[PDB]
Amino acid sequence: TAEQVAAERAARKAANKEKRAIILERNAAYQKEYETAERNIIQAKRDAKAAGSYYVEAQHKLVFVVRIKGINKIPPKPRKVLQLLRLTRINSGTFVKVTKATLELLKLIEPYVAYGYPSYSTIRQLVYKRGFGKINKQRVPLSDNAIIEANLGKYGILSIDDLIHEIITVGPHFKQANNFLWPFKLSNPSGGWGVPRKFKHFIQGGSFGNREEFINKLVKSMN
Amino acid sequence: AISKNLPILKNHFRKHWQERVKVHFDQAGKKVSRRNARATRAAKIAPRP
Amino acid sequence: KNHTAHNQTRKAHRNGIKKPKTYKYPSLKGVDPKFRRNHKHALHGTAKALAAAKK
Amino acid sequence: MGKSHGYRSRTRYMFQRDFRKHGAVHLSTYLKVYKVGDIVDIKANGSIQKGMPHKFYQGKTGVVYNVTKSSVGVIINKMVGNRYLEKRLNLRVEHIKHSKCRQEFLERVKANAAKRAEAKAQGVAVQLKRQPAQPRESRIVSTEGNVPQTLAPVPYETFI
Amino acid sequence: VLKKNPLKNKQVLLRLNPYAKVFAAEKLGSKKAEKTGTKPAAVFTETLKHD
Amino acid sequence: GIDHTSKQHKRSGHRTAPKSDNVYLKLLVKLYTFLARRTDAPFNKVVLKALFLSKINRPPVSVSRIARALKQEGAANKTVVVVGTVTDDARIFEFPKTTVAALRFTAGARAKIVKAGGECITLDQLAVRAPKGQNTLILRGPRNSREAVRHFGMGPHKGKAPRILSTGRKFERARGRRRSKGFKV
Amino acid sequence: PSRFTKTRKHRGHVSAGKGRIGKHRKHPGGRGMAGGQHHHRINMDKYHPGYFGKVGMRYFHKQQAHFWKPVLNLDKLWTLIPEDKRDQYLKSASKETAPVIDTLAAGYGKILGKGRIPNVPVIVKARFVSKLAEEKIRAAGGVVELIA
RNA sequence: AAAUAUGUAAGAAGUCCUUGUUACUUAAUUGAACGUGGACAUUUGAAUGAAGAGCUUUUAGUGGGCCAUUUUUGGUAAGC
RNA sequence: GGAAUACUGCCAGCUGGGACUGAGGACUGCGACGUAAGUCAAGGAUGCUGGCAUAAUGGUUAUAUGCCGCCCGUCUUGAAACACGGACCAAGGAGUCUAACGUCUAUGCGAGUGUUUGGGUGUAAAACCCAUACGCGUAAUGAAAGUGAACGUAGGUUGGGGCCUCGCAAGAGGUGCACAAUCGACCGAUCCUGAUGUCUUCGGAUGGAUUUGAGUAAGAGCAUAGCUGUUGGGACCCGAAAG
RNA sequence: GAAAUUGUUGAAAGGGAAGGGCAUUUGAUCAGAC
Ligand SMILES: [Mg+2]
Ligand SMILES: [Mg+2]
Ligand SMILES: [Mg+2]
Ligand SMILES: [Mg+2]
Ligand SMILES: [Mg+2]
Ligand SMILES: [Mg+2]
Ligand SMILES: [Mg+2]
Ligand SMILES: [Mg+2]
Ligand SMILES: [Mg+2]
Ligand SMILES: [Mg+2]
Ligand SMILES: [Mg+2]
Ligand SMILES: [Mg+2]
Ligand SMILES: [Mg+2]
Ligand SMILES: [Mg+2]
Ligand SMILES: [Mg+2]
Ligand SMILES: [Mg+2]
Ligand SMILES: [Mg+2]
Ligand SMILES: [Mg+2]
Ligand SMILES: [Mg+2]
Ligand SMILES: [Mg+2]
Ligand SMILES: [Mg+2]
Ligand SMILES: [Mg+2]
Ligand SMILES: [Mg+2]
Ligand SMILES: [Mg+2]
Ligand SMILES: [Mg+2]
Ligand SMILES: [Mg+2]
Ligand SMILES: [Mg+2]
Repeated sequence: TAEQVAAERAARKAANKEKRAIILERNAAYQKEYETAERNIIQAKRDAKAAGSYYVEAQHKLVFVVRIKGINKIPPKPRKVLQLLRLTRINSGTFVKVTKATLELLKLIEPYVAYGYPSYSTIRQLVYKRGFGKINKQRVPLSDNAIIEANLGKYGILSIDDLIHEIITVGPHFKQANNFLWPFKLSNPSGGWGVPRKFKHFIQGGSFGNREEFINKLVKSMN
Repeated sequence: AISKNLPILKNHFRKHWQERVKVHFDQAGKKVSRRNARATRAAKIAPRP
Repeated sequence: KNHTAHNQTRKAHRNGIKKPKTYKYPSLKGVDPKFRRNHKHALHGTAKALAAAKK
Repeated sequence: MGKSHGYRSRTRYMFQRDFRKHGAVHLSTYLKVYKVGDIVDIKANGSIQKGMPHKFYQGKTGVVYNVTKSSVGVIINKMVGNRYLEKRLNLRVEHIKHSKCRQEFLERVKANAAKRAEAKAQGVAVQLKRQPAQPRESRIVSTEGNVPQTLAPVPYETFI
Repeated sequence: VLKKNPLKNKQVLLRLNPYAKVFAAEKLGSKKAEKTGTKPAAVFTETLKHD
Repeated sequence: GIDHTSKQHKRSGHRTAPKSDNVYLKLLVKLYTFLARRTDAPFNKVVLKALFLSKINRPPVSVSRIARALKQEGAANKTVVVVGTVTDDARIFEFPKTTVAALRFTAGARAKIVKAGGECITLDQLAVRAPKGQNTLILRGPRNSREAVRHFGMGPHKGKAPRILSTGRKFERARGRRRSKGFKV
Repeated sequence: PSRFTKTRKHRGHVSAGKGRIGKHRKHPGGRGMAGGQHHHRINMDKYHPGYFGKVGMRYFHKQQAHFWKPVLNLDKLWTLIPEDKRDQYLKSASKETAPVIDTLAAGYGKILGKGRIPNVPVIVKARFVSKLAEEKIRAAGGVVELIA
């Protein structure tokens, strides 16, 4: 039989406005950082061309992997590697950080997956439309910043843009954020695959392997 | 056939045992008859114990 | 007909191929008996000394 | 006739000495010191017939549990059916050697302790986990006297 | 009870990102780039054309 | 389809309710379910799970075992909790004054406690006295002491007792157990 | 109760739970303990070692009444006094009014020596006694008396 | 002398300092094994995953198999 | 020399057409727009209108049309088979009972437990009451003669749920049941070492042991009932050539 | 006074079997209810 309609109401509204101001400042800083990076890389290429040399860009650090083959008639070693990469059904996808160990894994499961180097627009659309978190062994839709703050806030992530930033720039807590995300369930591509048969390499006019920039077209069609 | 760890049994039932089964259905009836026999013997040999 | 090793690895991997449990303080039977006897006497002496000094 | 499964069957190349490595063995084999908990590899010597392991244990690695007058007891895990069994082999020291990876790991432990103590005395925290190989970073490739040379495919047998 | 999609539903987009308002306001996605003028080198154009 | 990793509709192998039909036991289970849900105490979850067990999994507890536990350092004023039967022992000759909550008491155990100067309460009385389990001590009787564990895991070179009906010199004391009658295993 | 059995649940399925390849037969490896040395040897050696052979000497006309010796341990000795007099013996007893326990009248042959007794003198009547048991009674302050 | 397949390790049951026990061992105050006391958690010693982990009792059916790519042995050779 | 347009990519740019769905049911949350009460497309459909009120929608049923559909049961690696059984219908028709057991569950009492062979009584094969025995359990080990379970807070080490104290709390210390691993102690058998004594051949005190037991170390059992598994019985049902 | 099997009357289908599944048309027949 307390007041309980204005005091805790006002305190909740005030702390909400505080968190919204913090999220707004961090998002502005992130936008400035992205545009500064891309303009600097373009100017570096032009400056090496004017100096008479060749700018060699830094190699990619993140790939996106999609499972293309179904579940029947798989040998045990690629079956185990797909189970470790959490690709347990067709058109399921995940992010992988590029190191030597993960490159050997991708060499193992090459005929059953399609992978490439994802872009910021593809990552933003994937997290915004098909983003699900793993809380208490259940599959929860994100839909709100308080879930991100309640689960991933131990690593300083307190918004969906913070999570997207940690994915796109492979940070110190990529493992924890990427395991927080549930594996993405995508549909079939909306315009088709582009090929008559898809179980050949991408170089041979098929679908599997490393297509490395056309993964954005493929995943945007499947998403 | 011996299987599936268990004690060794020694059930002696290899003769025609179903011709010699004795079921004691008349426990109550024999108790009634014994009490009637005790009472009639008492009434005959009275007043002796 | 005579012999085949078909299906046997699949049967072995159904319930997994497990490593045995390893404990602190293994069994000292099978170790050299001179070491075993002297280790017994050293353990009893250490217990007496800890019960004396350690309150 | 029948099959044979004797104790040294199918070991014709396994127990023979190397090229120009016959005769006696050197004394650093006999002068090495083993302790309970050491990690050892098994490599049998065909010239020493006592204390010889079975052919299954050639190239296996295990832990010392027992030290005797001229021998060492070793634990090995062996796969029997659907589980592992521990086996206890009592071998002569002419058939074993120390594992090198244990030595590298103990040196890594010492260097880790030294680096952590020096970082604490410096005032900073340094990361001690190993990392896998990383992708390369950006660079410039200058063409000062290194103009690119155009290659082409070659015909079949014209210049041959 | 029902999963509403941002990239439609501007209400849910404004709920999840407060920066999208000023992104739309200062247009931020049609960003005019400042003109530079650096010319490629003669060595670059010569090896691109012939050798 | 899904490439599965485990079995699909797999129950937990735990009993979730008593198998008994004792209505007073079900009343106690109702009380302790409410307490374990609405309280933070780790005591109430333990008591509620111990109320589910079966007769071989709640062996009886002797008053000598209770007295040995009360001889612990600082535990001479606590309340003893036994989810089971308290039985009597004549090998003890001196019993302290104490509070013992149990499901059941034998008549000798109740007479011994009340003569020594203590009290025998029930578990709902314990829940009123201490709804969080303050100053308690939970005792369990010896589990692997029944006659059936003597035969569990029998085989060669294991030291277990055989499932047998008679005993004596001519009942399984021959070939298999002596080096003179073949082999000893 | 026949309504709780699995024969009611097997009604409708052909083999009644016995298998379609096996075809449930009369006596699959013999009757009783047949073949315990020939084709049931692994079961007999694994689960019943010691079964075949002889060991020991014979005894013609063995009478079990000659081997009657129920044993009582020392820690259960004071239960041979009734409960009403037991506490007044446990408090008020000396070496002048010590209680007597006839264990043969209670039905025991030998007194064994497991456990501990209070420091109260008692007189024990028995047929047989062990060394440690007699020492513990004489150390508590009593005496063991032999009867026939 | 490949390729493919294969054993082990990548720490808290760890490391370091100090000094207790013994009927073993040393010429010895030396060691060996097990300890007392003290110091070392933001990374506790590569990656990825982990649908809870570990343990026990009891019992069913089965113990005629066949086909395909690849590697093979005997028979000119076969759906031998 | 100055441009444009292709090609590839981005927009938290606008806008038209079509299809499927509307789960939930007082309020509670996150937001948006407004200086604010308020309003809203913000934790799942409402508003307005018409016809008909019965065979109209709908069910059942007999057919027609489009596409698909080999005869069941059984043995077999392999059945639509030119493998075996089956013309049709009704009724009958195949894991039962008992003696002795194993694991698990329920109940009663608990170092004990079991009234029902018998006796007393009765509203009479029921129900009620009871003495002495006896069975199993509370002691093992040895072929036997025989002997027979606390050095100690019924021991030390490693973990261990819960409880106690302190710190706002993770955390630190104390006590640690059940259980798991390990080193000891006690009882019986076996083997080695064999002393004071003695009708001088008996008595065996003691000290040990990479030996051995279905042992001890603050008891868990007995009785009744149930599913499942076992063995003997016609033994799930029907079937020889024989003696 | 069941079924197999048969007779009469009424309705229907039928160019070398009949029966079945999904969906709707046609004919016959029928409950609920506003
Ligand atoms: Mg196609
Ligand atoms: Mg075979
Ligand atoms: Mg298979
Ligand atoms: Mg030799
Ligand atoms: Mg069955
Ligand atoms: Mg034989
Ligand atoms: Mg005896
Ligand atoms: Mg220490
Ligand atoms: Mg079998
Ligand atoms: Mg067969
Ligand atoms: Mg609704
Ligand atoms: Mg109609
Ligand atoms: Mg209609
Ligand atoms: Mg119709
Ligand atoms: Mg067809
Ligand atoms: Mg068929
Ligand atoms: Mg036919
Ligand atoms: Mg026929
Ligand atoms: Mg017929
Ligand atoms: Mg212990
Ligand atoms: Mg012994
Ligand atoms: Mg015990
Ligand atoms: Mg028959
Ligand atoms: Mg039977
Ligand atoms: Mg016949
Ligand atoms: Mg004959
Ligand atoms: Mg008819």
